[PDB]
Amino acid sequence: GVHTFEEESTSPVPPAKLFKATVVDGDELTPKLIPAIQSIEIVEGNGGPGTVKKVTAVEDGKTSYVLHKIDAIDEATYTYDYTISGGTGFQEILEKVSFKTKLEAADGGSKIKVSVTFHTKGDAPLPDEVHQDVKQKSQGIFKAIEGYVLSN
Ligand code: NA
Repeated sequence: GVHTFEEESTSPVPPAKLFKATVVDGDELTPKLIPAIQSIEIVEGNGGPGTVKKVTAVEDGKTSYVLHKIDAIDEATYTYDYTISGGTGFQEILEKVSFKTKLEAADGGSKIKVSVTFHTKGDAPLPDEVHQDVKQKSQGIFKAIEGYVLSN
């Protein structure tokens, strides 16, 4: 099953700066800013398309690993597409979640365009709680980084 949503939002942060913090420096900043996220390490690749990363998260004694694949990256157009999977036992209905992200200049800051694709096991629909939990975590991580840029 394939379930698609789009979100548009703004930032006061200009796109180059927002792209560098979110995507180029995301592996450095995310474990530093999000208590629950222990580490982000390269499993395979050179940081270009096809690169797989392991994100280690701990909450309430419970340690979980989601894998993160780069599908596309282009710094000139602030394009970053990636796929999240793994975390066995964590939210069982998802095979994988594909993000397409793009930033552009608006009024001295950024316009942020996100497209997300939830891939379910075998034609299941997308539960509300799972969509909300994935949206909250990805918005939360991007905003935490966005706030960090504004705080320096
Ligand atoms: Na952390």
